[PDB]
Amino acid sequence: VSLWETVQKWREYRRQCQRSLTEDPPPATDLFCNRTFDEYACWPDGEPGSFVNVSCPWYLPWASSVPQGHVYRFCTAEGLWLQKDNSSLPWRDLSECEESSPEEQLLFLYYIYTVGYALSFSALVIASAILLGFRHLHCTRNYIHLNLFASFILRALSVFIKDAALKWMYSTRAQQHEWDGLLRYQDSLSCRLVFLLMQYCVAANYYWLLVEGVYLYTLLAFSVASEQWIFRLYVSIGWGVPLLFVVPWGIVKYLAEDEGCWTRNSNMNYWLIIRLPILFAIGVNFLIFVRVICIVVSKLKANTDIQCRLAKSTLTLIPLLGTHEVIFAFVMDEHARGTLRFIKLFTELSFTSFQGLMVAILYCFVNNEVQLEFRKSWERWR
Ligand SMILES: CCn1cncc1Cn1c(CN2CCC(c3cccc(OCc4ccc(F)cc4F)n3)CC2)nc2ccc(C(=O)O)cc21
Repeated sequence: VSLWETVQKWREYRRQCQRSLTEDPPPATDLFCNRTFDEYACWPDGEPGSFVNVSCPWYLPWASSVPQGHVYRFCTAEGLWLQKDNSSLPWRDLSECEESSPEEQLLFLYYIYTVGYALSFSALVIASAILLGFRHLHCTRNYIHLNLFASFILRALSVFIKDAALKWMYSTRAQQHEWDGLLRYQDSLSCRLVFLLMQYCVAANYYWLLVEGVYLYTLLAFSVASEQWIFRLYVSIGWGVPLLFVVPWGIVKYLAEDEGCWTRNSNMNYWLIIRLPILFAIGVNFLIFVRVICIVVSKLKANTDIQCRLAKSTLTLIPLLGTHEVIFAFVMDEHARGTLRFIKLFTELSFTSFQGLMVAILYCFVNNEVQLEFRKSWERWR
């Protein structure tokens, strides 16, 4: 319950009052004013000499708390409606149907996670720059990791492009009804493609964690890897599978639902075609995590010194897979959208923004080999 539903209800109110002012009863003679709409009340015909203590529109966030809204207008029998004393603009009133920290939460945490994505995009690109050819010791595990990084890269890129092109950060307190372009931006020109893009990227970012888990498995249990054929399969299912079930989602929406950036509702629950396989991939990665922790804790049974050392391993493994995401998927989900959806999803996206940093710093900056690169190349420079 916030300004978002207010914009929506206002759009429906305009939708209705427009057809009303269209097909309202016509009068006989000109001694009665015209019918207009001033972004604040669909002003129909009225007799001069008097105001009309009509209810100020119901779309107001406080209207639900006031049946006694009353906005007036004095159609001058000698002409138009009223203008203020000595002014030239048309006169109105709000005397009675006017109105902590309601939603500042939203903007604060928006900044809180954009800082995090910024850090992650800074770190992962350097991690990748290391592993391109400069280390020049790049096995197939290195190749899979180097290609995993691109997932986080594109995810952060998409989030940034989305927040930018929406330009929503600074209109959050648009008190005055200048909502024309806002709805005019929710037309099928951009919101469509940009949102589909952010969806495809955030899906590929889970499938790549999945294929990474699969490769960690088929190297450890199946014991075989025929040729480069296995990698030709893996990178193929990397950026190919997520594209398989989002373009159908487009086939659904573009011809199925008219104006309105769909924002996950058509009052028929159409939002499964994308999110179901995401939960699928999360489940797969989670099971793989369990099996790998079992394998490791077995192989460690050699030689009270177990757990204390097991932690330094399982903490390294969490960001590698997506084992963090399962908790959010277990707490944030809800069968309905709304402001609660945005708030919860953004808290998720805040605590999630950081695990771009963690992977980069744990799998290219702290192992023995990465440090050994510098430890040996300083010994050639100076
Ligand atoms: C990009 C799709 N999208 C496009 N239009 C909305 C969304 C919803 N949406 C957004 C962007 N949202 C923008 C409104 C913001 C907001 C909150 C409450 C009041 C308010 O008032 C100010 C407000 C009023 C009008 C306006 F034109 C913008 C305005 F900002 N603005 C909140 C963020 N990011 C998303 C990520 C994931 C999902 C998903 O469904 O998975 C949905 C997401």
